[PDB]
Amino acid sequence: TDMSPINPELVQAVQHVVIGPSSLIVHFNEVIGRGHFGCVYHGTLHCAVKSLNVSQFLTEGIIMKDFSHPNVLSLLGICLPLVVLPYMKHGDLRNFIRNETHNPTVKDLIGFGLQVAKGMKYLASKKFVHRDLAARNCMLDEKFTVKVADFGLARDMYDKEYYSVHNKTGAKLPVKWMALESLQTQKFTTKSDVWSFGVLLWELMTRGAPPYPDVNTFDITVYLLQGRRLLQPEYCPDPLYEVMLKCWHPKAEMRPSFSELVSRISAIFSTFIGEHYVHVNATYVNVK
Ligand SMILES: O=C(Nc1cn2nc(Sc3nnc4ccccn34)ccc2n1)C1CC1
Ligand SMILES: [Cl-]
Repeated sequence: TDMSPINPELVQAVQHVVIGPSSLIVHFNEVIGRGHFGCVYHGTLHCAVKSLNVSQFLTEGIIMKDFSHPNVLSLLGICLPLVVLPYMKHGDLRNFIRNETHNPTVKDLIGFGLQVAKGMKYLASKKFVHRDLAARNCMLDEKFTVKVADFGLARDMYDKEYYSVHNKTGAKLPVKWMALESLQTQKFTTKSDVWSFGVLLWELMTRGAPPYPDVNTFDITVYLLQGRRLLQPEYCPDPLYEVMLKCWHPKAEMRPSFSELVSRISAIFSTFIGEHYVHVNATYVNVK
């Protein structure tokens, strides 16, 4: 790639994941939101219930139930195809930071970024590559705990705006979040998740501005290969921007591990005291 600029076994195994039919009330009248592979509804077990369009559904549930971490969205269970997830009071992280009625500080936003890094450190330790890390795909609960979501049976295209169709393969991909090598090969790794995490940090510090306005296709590759990266946000401290630049290192192997990112971001986080309010950039308001 160009990196220089130019079944009894499965049935017994799924017992601890399955929820009984009469121990789950799905409120189909109350719609939370729409995805490409299923609609999400309110439910009582209080939870979020995604109704999808069989062995793979059961298998995917077992793998997902094993992932347990405070910064990763847990699976409460499955039902037969219903995916029972914990309800996130404050919705997705992007809409939360964009909301004009919220008054985040620099500390708050770096804190959210640290939480995501902890979630990804856990997932990477399980050899799980996310492939679509972005603020829209993380969620926020009633204690403002950030949960990396949009994986396993919860995987979807929740905002169709930010997925572009590759002209040869037809795969709808989040090109603005993708590593330079993934744009060229459509292969994903933990090191490409790190690139995406860098873009997510940029989203946090811009309070949810779209990365690279008007560069929406795989021609982002040409743009990047001119020798470009996302600019430093006005309220992004210098050390955090240095971290973003490390996340976007041309060589995948030279990018920091999520372990390293948790370390570095924890240090930067600890220097702030909640005195710097982050305001939205006038040139990004209403921009898609
Ligand atoms: O909408 C609200 N709460 C809410 C919505 N969901 N949606 C899901 S489904 C799902 N899984 N991963 C993602 C990633 C991004 C979007 C959806 N995702 C799971 C829990 C949940 N809680 C509150 C009213 C603001
Ligand atoms: Cl602050």
